[PDB]
Amino acid sequence: KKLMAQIFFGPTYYQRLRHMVDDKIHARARGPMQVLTRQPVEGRSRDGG
Amino acid sequence: NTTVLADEFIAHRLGLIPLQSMDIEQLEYSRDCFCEDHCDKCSVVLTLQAFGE
Amino acid sequence: NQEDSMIMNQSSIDRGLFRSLFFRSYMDQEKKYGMSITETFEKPQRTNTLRMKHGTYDKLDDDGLIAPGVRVSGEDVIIGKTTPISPDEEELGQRTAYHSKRDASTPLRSTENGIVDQVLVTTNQDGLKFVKVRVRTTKIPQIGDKF
Amino acid sequence: FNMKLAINAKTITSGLKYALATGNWGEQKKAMSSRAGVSQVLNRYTYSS
Amino acid sequence: NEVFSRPEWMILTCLPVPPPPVRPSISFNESQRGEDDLTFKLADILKANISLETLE
Amino acid sequence: SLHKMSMMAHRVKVIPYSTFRLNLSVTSPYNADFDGDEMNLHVPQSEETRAELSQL
Amino acid sequence: RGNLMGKRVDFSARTVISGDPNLELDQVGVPKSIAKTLTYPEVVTPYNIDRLTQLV
Amino acid sequence: MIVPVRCFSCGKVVGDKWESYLNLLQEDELDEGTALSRLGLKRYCCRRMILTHVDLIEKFLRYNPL
Amino acid sequence: KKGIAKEHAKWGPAAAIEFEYDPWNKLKHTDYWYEQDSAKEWPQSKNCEYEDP
Amino acid sequence: PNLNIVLTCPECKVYPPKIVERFSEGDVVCALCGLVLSDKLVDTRSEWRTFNPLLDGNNLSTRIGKGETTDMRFTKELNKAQGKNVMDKKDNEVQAAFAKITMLCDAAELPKIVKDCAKEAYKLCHDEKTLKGKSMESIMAASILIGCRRAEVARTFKEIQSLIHVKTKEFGKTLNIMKNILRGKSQNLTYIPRFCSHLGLPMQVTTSAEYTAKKCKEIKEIAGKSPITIAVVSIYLNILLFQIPITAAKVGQTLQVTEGTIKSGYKILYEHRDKLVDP
Amino acid sequence: LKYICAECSSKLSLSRTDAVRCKDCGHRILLKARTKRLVQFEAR
Ligand SMILES: [Zn+2]
Ligand SMILES: [Zn+2]
Ligand SMILES: [Zn+2]
Ligand SMILES: [Zn+2]
Repeated sequence: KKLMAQIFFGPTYYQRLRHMVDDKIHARARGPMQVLTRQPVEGRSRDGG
Repeated sequence: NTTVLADEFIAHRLGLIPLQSMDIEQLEYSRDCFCEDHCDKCSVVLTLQAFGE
Repeated sequence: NQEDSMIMNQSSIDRGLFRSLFFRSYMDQEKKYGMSITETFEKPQRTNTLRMKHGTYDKLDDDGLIAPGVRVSGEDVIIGKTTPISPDEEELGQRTAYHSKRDASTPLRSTENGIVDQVLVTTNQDGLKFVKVRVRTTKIPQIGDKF
Repeated sequence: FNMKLAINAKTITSGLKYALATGNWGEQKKAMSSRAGVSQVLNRYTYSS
Repeated sequence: NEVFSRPEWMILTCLPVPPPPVRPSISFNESQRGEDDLTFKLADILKANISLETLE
Repeated sequence: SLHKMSMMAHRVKVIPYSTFRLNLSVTSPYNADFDGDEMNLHVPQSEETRAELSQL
Repeated sequence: RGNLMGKRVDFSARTVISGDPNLELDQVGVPKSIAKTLTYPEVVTPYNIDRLTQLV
Repeated sequence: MIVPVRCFSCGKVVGDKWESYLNLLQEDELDEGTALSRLGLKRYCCRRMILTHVDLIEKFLRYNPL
Repeated sequence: KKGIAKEHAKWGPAAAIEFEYDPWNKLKHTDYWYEQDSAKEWPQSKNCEYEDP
Repeated sequence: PNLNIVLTCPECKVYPPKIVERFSEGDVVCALCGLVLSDKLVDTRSEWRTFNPLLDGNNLSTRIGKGETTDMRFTKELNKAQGKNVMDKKDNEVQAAFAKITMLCDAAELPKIVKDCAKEAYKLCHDEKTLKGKSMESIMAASILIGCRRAEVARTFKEIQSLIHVKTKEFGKTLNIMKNILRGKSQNLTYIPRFCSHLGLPMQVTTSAEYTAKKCKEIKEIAGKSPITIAVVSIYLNILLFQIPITAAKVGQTLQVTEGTIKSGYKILYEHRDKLVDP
Repeated sequence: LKYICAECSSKLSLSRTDAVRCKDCGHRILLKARTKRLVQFEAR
C-alpha cells in the first residue's frame, strides 16, 4: 500500500568497528578454580566468570 | 590455488555467475533425489583451467 | 531501530556487503634446561606426553606442525612441546613412558574456528627452533556488531 | 683496555633496549625519573588511525 | 581484658606460622614450584633468627 | 547500579540468533541506550530464592 | 571489598541487547547457546517424572 | 580492488563495461558523463558502483611473490 | 545444484522490479509533502498519459 | 608415609584406570563408568601467564636499593648494608663469577645459551682440590669454552686469549681437569662460517670449503697438526680457485695465521687439486 | 617436494641439512610445503 509520510533516503558512507560479538559472548558454570582464593578465575580466555 | 586472492573469495565470486536455465524443470532437487553426492540427474559438473603463460 | 539500533538487508549481506578477514598469530619457541639439549616439536603418539589434552592430535605432521590450508576447530592443537630435563630421571622416573613430555602444547582459542594458512619457521636471536603460525577466518556480520 | 669496553657496549645497548621496550624511563632503578607513556605499542588497525 | 588481652602478649616472643594455603606454591609451569612472597619473607625471618642466635 | 532499579526479574521466552532481547518500556529505568552496553544475568538454585525473586 | 562484600560468581551471562516491540515486560529474550550453557536443579516428584524423564 | 559483481542497489551484471569504461578515457579523451551515457546504465544505482570503485588489484599484483 | 532464490540471492533471476498504480493520485491513498505547492514541488509520472487528469 | 595418592574408580578397577580430565570444568571422570572422581582442579597455565634459580642454588639472591616513598638517609645505609651478609654465603663469589662470565660472554657477544651453559659449568664443580684456585680466571675460561662447545658452538683459543691472557697452559690444564670433572659427573666445521664472515664471501666458496674439508678429513694429509689450519688453507685454495683477490698476506694478517703453513697447504693441495670439486 | 624457500618454483625436497640456504637461490627463510593433501570447503 501507499505510505502516509515520505522518507529522506539515499547514499551515505558508513564503516565497521572492531568490537565484534564473538569476543564478548561469555558464559560459565562450575569451572576452574584459583588456588589462592578458591574462587572462579578471571578472563574470557581461560573461561572465567 | 596460487593467486593473490583466497579460495572462498574465488568461491563467492563464482557463485554469482548465472547459467543457461531452459530445461531446469527436467532435473531434480538433490534434497528429493534418492542418490547421494550429485548424480547426473540432479546436478552438473564444472571444470576451470588457467595458466600463468 | 529504536535508540540507534539497525535494520539491515541479509540479502545484501548475501550479495557480499561487509565481509571481512581475520588474521591471528601465535608466538612459540623452545628452551634449554640442562645439560644443554633443548625441546622438540614432535608429533605426539598415544604414549608420549604427561597429562595429555583431548586435542585429537591428528592434524599435526611428523615435524610437529600443522600443514596449512586445513580447517581447525576451537580446541584443536597446532604445536607440540616436550620437556628436555636431563637431568631429572628423564623417562623412567615418577612417570610412565610417555617419555619426557610434560606437554604444554598450545591449543587454539576454543571459540573461533577457521583455516590455518602459511606457517613459517625460522631460528630466533640465539638460534633455536622458533615457530609462528597464522589462521584465517571469515566472519560474516551478524546481529550483534557495533556500527 | 679491551675486556671492560665490550661489556660496556652490552650495558649501553641493553639499557637502550630495556628503555624502549618497557617505557619505564630511566636506568635499572625501579621507576626513578618515572613517567610511563613514552613507549606505547604502535596502533596498527587502520591507515587513518 | 585479662582473659584475652595482657600486654606481655602484646610483645612478641614466639611467632606462629601461616599454613601452606595462604602462601601457596604456584607451580610455575615449566620446572618451578614458584614460591611466593610470604614463604620468601618467612625464610628470610628464619635465616636472620639463626644468624642472631649463633652470634649471641 | 544506582538505586532500587536496575534489579528486575523476568520470565523467559527462549530466542535464537544469539543476543539478548527485552522490552522497550523498561529502558530508561535501566538507564541504557543501545550504544553497546552489556548486561549481567544470574540464575537462582533453590526454590526459596526463586520464589522470593518471583514475588519481589 | 574484592572478596567478601563482592566476589566472582557462577551461573552468569554477559551479552549485548536489542529492542523488540512484541515481548511484554515480565519476559526477557535469552539466546539458546546461553540456555545450553546454563543449568538449574530440580527435584523428582510424582508430578514432574515423565517430563523430566523425556528431557533426560 | 576487483570491481565487484551484481550491484547492491540494482543487482544487474556489473563489470562488463569496466575495461570499456577504462578505454573510454584514454584513446577517446572522452568526458565521463557522456561516457556513462553511451555506456548505457540509465539508472544511477549501478552508475555509482563504477563511479566510486578504486582499483587496488594492480598495486596488489605488482609485487613479485614466488 | 538446484537452489531457489528465497533462501539466497544466488538463484534470483529477477534482480530488478518496477511497480506503479494511480500515477495521478485519483484514489488519494496518500497526499504529497509540500512546502508551498503540491504540484510544482513534484514531477509528473512517466505513466501520465494513459489516464486522464 | 609413602607420600602417595593413587586415583582409582571404585566401580571399574580394570587397571590403574583409563581416566580423562575435563579441564573446561576442572573435573576427572572414569571414562568407562562415567562417574566423577574429584572436582575443582587447579590451573596449570594461568600462573605462567601471571608472572636463574638453578644457578643461584637453594639460597635465593636479593638485590636491594631505593624507591619513591623512602628516604635517601637510610637507603644509603641500605646501600652500605647490602654487603653485610655477602660473606655468609659463597654465593657472592658464585655471582661474582657469574658477573664475570657475563662480562666475558657478552664481550665476545655470546648468546644467552652460552652464558647459562658457562654458569652450569661453574656450578657443576665450583669447589674441588683439583680446582685449587688457579688464578680464578682459568676455571672461567675453561667453563665458557665447555659451555660453548656443548652449545654446539666453536670458538678459537686465539679468541679466548684475546679475551683473557691465561698464559694458554694454565688454561690447558684447567681444561683437562674440567674434562675429567665433567666426564666423572656424566667439531671444527663451524669455524668456517666465522672465517668467511670476517672475510666477506658468498655461499658457494663456503659450501665448497666444507666439502673439501670433509674429503680431506676422509682421505689423508693431516699435515698441519691442529687441522684448523688445513681447514683455513681449504678456504685459501677455494678462493684461489675463484677470482677474488684475497691474497696470502691479507689472509695471514686477517686470521693471525702462518703464511708458510698456507704455502705448505697450497703445495699439498696443488698436488691434490683433482677430486675436490663437485660441479 | 618439502621446501621452497624463495622465488623459485622448485620442489627442493629438503629433509635434513643439505645446505638449507638454497643453492640456486639466495635465501635463508625456508618456506614449507604447500599441502598435497585434499582439502574440504563449505561455500554456503
Ligand atoms: Zn541425485
Ligand atoms: Zn544497481
Ligand atoms: Zn569407572
Ligand atoms: Zn631459494
